[PDB]
Amino acid sequence: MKELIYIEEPSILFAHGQKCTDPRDGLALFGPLNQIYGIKSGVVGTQKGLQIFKSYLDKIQKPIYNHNNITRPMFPGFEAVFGCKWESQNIVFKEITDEEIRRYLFNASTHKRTYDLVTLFNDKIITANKNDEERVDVWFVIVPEEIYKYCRPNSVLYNYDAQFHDQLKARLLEHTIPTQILRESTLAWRDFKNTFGAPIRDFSKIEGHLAWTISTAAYYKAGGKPWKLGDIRPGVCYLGLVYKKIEKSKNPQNACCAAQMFLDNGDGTVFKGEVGPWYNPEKGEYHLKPKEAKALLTQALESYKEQNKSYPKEVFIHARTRFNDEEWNAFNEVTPKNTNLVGVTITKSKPLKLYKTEGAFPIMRGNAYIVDEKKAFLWTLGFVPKLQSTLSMEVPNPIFIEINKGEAEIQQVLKDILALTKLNYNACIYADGEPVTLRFANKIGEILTASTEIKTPPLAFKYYI
Amino acid sequence: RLNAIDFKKSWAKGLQDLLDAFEKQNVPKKPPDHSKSNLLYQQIFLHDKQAIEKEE
RNA sequence: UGAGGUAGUAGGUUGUAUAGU
Repeated sequence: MKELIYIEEPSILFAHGQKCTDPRDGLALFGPLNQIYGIKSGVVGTQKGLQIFKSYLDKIQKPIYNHNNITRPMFPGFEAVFGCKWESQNIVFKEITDEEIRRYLFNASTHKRTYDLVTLFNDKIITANKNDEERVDVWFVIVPEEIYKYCRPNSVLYNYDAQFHDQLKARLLEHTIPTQILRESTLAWRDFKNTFGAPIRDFSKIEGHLAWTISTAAYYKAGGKPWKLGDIRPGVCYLGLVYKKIEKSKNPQNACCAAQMFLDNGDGTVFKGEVGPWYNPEKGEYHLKPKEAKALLTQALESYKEQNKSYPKEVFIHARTRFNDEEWNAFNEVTPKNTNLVGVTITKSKPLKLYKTEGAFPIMRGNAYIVDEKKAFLWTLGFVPKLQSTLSMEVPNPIFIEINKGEAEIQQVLKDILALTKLNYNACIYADGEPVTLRFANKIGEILTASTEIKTPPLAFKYYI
Repeated sequence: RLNAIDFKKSWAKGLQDLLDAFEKQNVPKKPPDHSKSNLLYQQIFLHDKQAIEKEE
């Protein structure tokens, strides 16, 4: 009885000023907008890690294909898709001895085991970056199977997180060093054998997709922008607010809100929030004290001024929970009178499974549902005709947007969200369920709330994923 | 006099429309023996680039 | 990457140990 209005797929800008829907296929067609001249890879690990990383990179030099590449497109080779060169030569390596590994591993406490391993890795990165006459732009540490399976918190035979890469990145924030974490099981599925025999990380049919993801992550961390967005109106900032909960022992952790800002470029000019003991989790509705609200808004405004040399005529605010009215009263007292405030709440737990009456494929991605002029249902999950398969399993679930306060066209915020949800960098996929500013929200909150020693972190995005 | 092949707003659809021209069809240069799987995988197995319309 | 599993709070119910006139 009621229609499902569809929103067209926004095309991402590519090389030579052209646009295509799929990032993989079009990136194989055109390439990156601004080519880099190449980067040096610093692998930190063992000799086995050395040989397996060199073998994997030599494997991804030559073109490799997936099982069917309508869904997971081809990988023509790193030089054949990015332009910048990558070879096994001129690769810097740092020795990780078993003696330190064994001396650390023989301790029973797993948390201090994580502590000493991250301390060793950070110290070796520091002594590789502070005295070596050579230059490394990207680091690729390798964790073997035994370290990953023995550092689990609940494996049975306080100021830091139990997991590795979160606090590695958190302690590596201050020195402005980009790096990537690679599991041994990820790139060595050939010899990674379980009890049965099959690879646990069975990347055999999608080694092209694995090469796609790794190469895109490396080119992102290199410094060259892989892609940008197609259509952006002048004077809009997508401020996706984070409210990742922090559990630093028994001190008042409360709220540690953060944000990612999209003004005119794909990268998120992320500014750290406060440690922030206010708003006792009895009132754990994750609102904002006015002074931090104007602090964050002024931070975004001066970021827009320093990166665009003008004033933003419109503000987008994204979150998961609802918004109050006093925080917006504090917001509007500092905004210019020509601005516009929009607060959109994104939820997933709402149960709504539009089953298909007849056919062989479910509801596609992009078919939105309008309830009111302020709230709507958007399907960023499911079938897409370009990839010719769904991105979900069983039946996908949509996202429910809701403009809390502020007047706006629901179609405008729908198109803005659909344009935002196609910039996943660490994973090379056509689209995801949640938007990118919310997909990266958990990562940025985890990184910025893992080490309290960080005060003013680097506001470029390359040091996080 | 002659037909103008579109290449202005995009290049991939213009390229496939160029492929649609006669005596320049999807067959690669009348392939005698081999070297056909790669190109068919690249192009004719990747025919899908846009959407379609139907009521469901 | 989406569906199940535990701690417990959005916001109004009624049990503890005082004090308004």
